[PDB]
Amino acid sequence: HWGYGKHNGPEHWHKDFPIAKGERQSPVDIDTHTAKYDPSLKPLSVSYDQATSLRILNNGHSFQVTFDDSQDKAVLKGGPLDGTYRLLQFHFHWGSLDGQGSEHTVDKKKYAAELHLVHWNTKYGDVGKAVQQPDGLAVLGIFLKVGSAKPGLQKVVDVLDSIKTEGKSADFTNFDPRGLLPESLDYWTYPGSLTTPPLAECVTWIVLKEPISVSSEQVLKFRKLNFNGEGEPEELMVDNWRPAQPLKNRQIKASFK
Ligand SMILES: COc1cc(C[n+]2ccc3cc(OS(N)(=O)=O)ccc3c2)cc(OC)c1OC
Ligand SMILES: [Zn+2]
Repeated sequence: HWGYGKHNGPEHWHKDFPIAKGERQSPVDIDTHTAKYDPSLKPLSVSYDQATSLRILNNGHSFQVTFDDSQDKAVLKGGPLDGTYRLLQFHFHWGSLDGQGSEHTVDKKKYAAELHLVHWNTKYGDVGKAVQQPDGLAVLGIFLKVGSAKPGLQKVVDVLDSIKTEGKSADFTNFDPRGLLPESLDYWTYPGSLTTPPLAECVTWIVLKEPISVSSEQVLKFRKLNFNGEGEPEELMVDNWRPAQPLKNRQIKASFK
């Protein structure tokens, strides 16, 4: 089964998921001097005031927080998007060291982690249908750098003890994802894919320019999670990131000059 090890990591995924070598794979390096400013791009509209978080879960490749997506409560619209996209979950990718961990890079610069807020296009009725469509998902990507603590992340950090190993989950209600956003919503956007299997090419990526800062004590709490299930050999959950993929016939657009 796929993972991030020497014998089952990203260089192996194409054997089980041939689309790994496709035409619009993610993540990519964002070359800031060749991205094109597009003044026709609208500002993002993030409406998370009514968000309802449900559960936090160790799925063996990351941890994720899931939201009620049975109504239009927490939605994303605007930017490069047509229509309304509902927030489903968020999760992180992080490194073993502070110099790596993000999936996207900016001028080859790696950040310590990357936050993905996953949304699906309500036109398609359910997330399983949306993953089959070129515009089915919109993932909002936020870089993390190590510096001052982010207070809005601490309630995530404090519960990770209870989901240390694969398959553990816990109630995680009343979490407000607005505490994870930078002050600016300036962004880059390009058409791309899921960065884990099944690697479906169904994603409009929206990558924010402005990182958020997190403290060294916060990020190293991420590094104490396990890939393994309970009662197996311990293998720390670090470096759960896919390296940058060829841009091929794609243009990265910027919302800002
Ligand atoms: C709600 O979770 C589901 C996710 C999915 C597929 N899915 C959605 C979002 C994903 C985001 C992913 O990560 S990322 N790094 O590209 O943002 C990786 C795999 C994903 C896979 C299918 C489902 O069946 C209908 C689901 O219902 C349980
Ligand atoms: Zn992700």
